[PDB]
Amino acid sequence: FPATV
Amino acid sequence: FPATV
Amino acid sequence: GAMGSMERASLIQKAKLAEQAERYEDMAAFMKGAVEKGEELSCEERNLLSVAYKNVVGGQRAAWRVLSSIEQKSNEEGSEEKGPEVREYREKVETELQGVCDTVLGLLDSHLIKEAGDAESRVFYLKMKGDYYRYLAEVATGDDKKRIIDSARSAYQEAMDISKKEMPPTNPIRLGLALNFSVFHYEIANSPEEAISLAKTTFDEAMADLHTLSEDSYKDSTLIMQLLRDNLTLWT
Amino acid sequence: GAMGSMERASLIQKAKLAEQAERYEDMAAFMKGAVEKGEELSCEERNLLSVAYKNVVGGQRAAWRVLSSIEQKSNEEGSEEKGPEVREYREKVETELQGVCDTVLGLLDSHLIKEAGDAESRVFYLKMKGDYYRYLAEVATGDDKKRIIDSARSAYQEAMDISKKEMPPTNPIRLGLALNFSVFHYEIANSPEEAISLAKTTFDEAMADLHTLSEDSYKDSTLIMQLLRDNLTLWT
Ligand SMILES: *CC(=O)N1CCC2(CC1)CC(NC(=O)C1(Nc3ccc(Cl)cc3)CCOCC1)C2
Ligand SMILES: *CC(=O)N1CCC2(CC1)CC(NC(=O)C1(Nc3ccc(Cl)cc3)CCOCC1)C2
Ligand SMILES: [Mg+2]
Ligand SMILES: [Mg+2]
Repeated sequence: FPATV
Repeated sequence: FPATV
Repeated sequence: GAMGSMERASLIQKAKLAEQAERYEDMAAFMKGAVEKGEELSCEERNLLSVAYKNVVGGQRAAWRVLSSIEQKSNEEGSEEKGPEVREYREKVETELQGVCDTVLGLLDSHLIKEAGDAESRVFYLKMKGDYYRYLAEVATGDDKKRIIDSARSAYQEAMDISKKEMPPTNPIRLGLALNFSVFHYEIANSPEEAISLAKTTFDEAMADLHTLSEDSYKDSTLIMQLLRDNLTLWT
Repeated sequence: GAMGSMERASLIQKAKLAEQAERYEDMAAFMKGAVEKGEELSCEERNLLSVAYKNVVGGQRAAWRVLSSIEQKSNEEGSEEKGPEVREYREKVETELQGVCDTVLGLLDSHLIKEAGDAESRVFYLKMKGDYYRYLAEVATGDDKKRIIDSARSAYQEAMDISKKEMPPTNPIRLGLALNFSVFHYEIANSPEEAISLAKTTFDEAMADLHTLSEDSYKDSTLIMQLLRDNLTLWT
C-alpha cells in the first residue's frame, strides 16, 4: 500500500 | 516481563 | 453522548493518556467528546483527533483487506463452497468501518469545517473529509459509489485550492494533503498519471522552498517529502 | 447472547477468520458464543478460545501497566498535581480488564471445567482458570486480594496434580502450565525460589523425555522448554 498521513 | 503461554 | 459529563480539558488529557497506552478506540471516543463541546480545536487537538481515528480506521481497513482477499479466493474456480460466513464477517467489518467514517464526517460537518477560518485548520479538516470519503470509496460497490468518490475529490480539491493560495510549499499540512490526494488519484480515481504528476510537482516545489526553513521545520517537511518520493518509487 | 442465533460451526469458522484478520475482540466474542452452545470443545477449539482471550487481556494488561506507571510517577515528590484523570482512566481500563477475566472465568465455571474428563482438556481449563485469577491478582488491592491469589494457586495446583499423574513431562500443556505457574510464584506469590525450582525441574524432566518423541513433537516441546530457560535466565 502507498504512504498516506 | 517473563514468558507465559 | 457518554462523554457529555466530562470536562473538555479532562477529555484531552485522557486522549493523550490513551495514545501513550496505544488505546486508539478510547482515544477517538475522548476526542469525539472534546469536539462535541462545540469549541474550535487547537493544532495539538487536531493532531490528537486525526491520530486517533487514523489508527482506528487503519486497523479496520487492514482487517477488511484480509477478509476481502479470502472472499475473492473463495469465489475463484475450484474453490470449495464454504457458505455465507466469509461474506457475512467481511460485511460486519465493513459496516463497522463505514460507521467510523460516518462518525468522523459527522464531526467535520457538525461543525468543525464551518467554523474553521484559518488556512491550517480549514485545509486540515477538508483533507480529513477527503480521507474518510476515500475510505468509504475503498469499500463501496453500489449506486452511490461515484458520488462517494466525487465527495472525496471535492473535499481534497477545496483543500488544495486553499493550500496553494495560503500556505508555503513546505507546509506539512499542504504536503500531507498532496500526498493523500495523490494516493486518491492512483488508488480510487484510476488516474495514475495525475497521481504521479501531483507527487512530483509537490516534491519539487517543496525542495525549492527548503532554504527558507529552520532545522526543525526542515526535518518536518523532508519527512513528508520522503513519503512522496517513496510513492513515486513504488509507481515508476 | 448476541451470538445465540449463529450456528456453532459458523462461530468457529468466523473465529478463525478473525484470527487471520488480527480481530481478537471479535475472535473472543465468536468463541464465547461457541462455548455457550453447551457442547464440549475440541483441542483446536480450546486453542482458539485461549488465543482470543490471551490477546484481548494481553492488550489490556499492557495498557494498564502504562497507565499505572504514569499514576505512580504522579504520586512521587515534586510531581505536579494533575487531578483525578490518570486514576480515573487507569480505573476504566482496570474495570474492563476485570470484566474480561470474569467473562472467561464464567465460561470455565459454566460449564467447561465440570464436563472436562480427559487430562488434556481438564488441565488446559484449570490452567486458564489460574491465568485469569492471576490477571485479577495483578490489579487487586482490596479485602479479597489474598482470596484472588489463592484462587489462582488452587486452580494451578489442581492442574499440576493431574498433569503429573496423567501426562508425560514433555506434553506441551503440562509444560505451559508449569511455565505459567512458575511465573505466578515469581510475580504474584512473592516466591522466586519456588518459581526457579519449578522451572528448572520442569525443564530437566522434559529434557530427559525428549528421546521418546517424533520430530514434530520435539519441536513443540522444545519451543516451550526454551521459554522456561528464558525465564530462568531472567531470574538467575
Ligand atoms: C497547526 C495544525 O493544525 N497542525 C500542524 C501540526 C500537525 C497537525 C495539524 C501535526 C503534524 N503531523 C505530521 O507532521 C505527521 N502527520 C501528518 C502530517 C500532515 C497532515 Cl495534513 C496530517 C498528518 C506526523 C506523523 O508522521 C507524518 C507527518 C501536522
Ligand atoms: C488437545 C488440546 O486441548 N490442546 C493441545 C494443543 C494446544 C491447545 C490445547 C495448542 C498448543 N499451543 C502451543 O503449543 C503454544 N501455546 C500454548 C501451549 C501450551 C498451553 Cl497450556 C497453552 C498455550 C502455541 C504458541 O506458542 C507457545 C506454545 C496447545
Ligand atoms: Mg496541477
Ligand atoms: Mg515440587
